[PDB]
Amino acid sequence: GAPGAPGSQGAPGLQGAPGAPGSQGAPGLQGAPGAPGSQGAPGLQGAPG
Amino acid sequence: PGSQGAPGLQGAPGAPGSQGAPGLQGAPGAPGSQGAPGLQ
Repeated sequence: GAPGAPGSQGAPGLQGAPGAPGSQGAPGLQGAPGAPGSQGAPGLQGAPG
Repeated sequence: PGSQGAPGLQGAPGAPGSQGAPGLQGAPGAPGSQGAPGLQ
């Protein structure tokens, strides 16, 4: 007997390349800034006195 | 007369002492520095 330690099965499985990816809260496009200014009442008359 | 004590028939271990299981690689190549292409 002793069939060369009769055949044993190979190793299947491991259905994944160990990358374990996955990204958290990624970046977001900057809000094009609203240039600061000041409301006002530009008219025509400023001090007619 | 029938065979003079075969010493382990020169050796028992067949498949035992061969490939055991597929590998996982030193590391699946680590992706470079990705993320935010900040612009605009």
